[PDB]
Amino acid sequence: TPASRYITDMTIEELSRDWFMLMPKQKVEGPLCIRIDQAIMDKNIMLKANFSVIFDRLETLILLRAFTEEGAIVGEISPLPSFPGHTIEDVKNAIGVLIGGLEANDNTVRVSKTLQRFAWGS
Repeated sequence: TPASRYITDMTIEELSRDWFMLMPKQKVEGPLCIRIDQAIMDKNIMLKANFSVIFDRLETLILLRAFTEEGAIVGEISPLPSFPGHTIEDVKNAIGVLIGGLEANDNTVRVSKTLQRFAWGS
């Protein structure tokens, strides 16, 4: 896919950084894996993603991560190697799950400008 149709909210370093969970929680929602640190509470969180776009919409997610204001990664949506292929509907469903999980822990959750434009929001 052309560079103009590849969205990169995250830097190479942000994509590849290991991250940590004091109290890990995992949910497989269709062909996507959702993970959260249940110990993270009372924070403002931003969802950021790297993904292709076509016809004005998200096409294929590479990776989405949840960042605190301090820039710590506290959550993730990742495609599963065992299920190649997902749709924007799968992605939206996963985003709903991650947002629900983080908000249950009294966090306030925002999504990036590009995620809002290409996937999240009616």
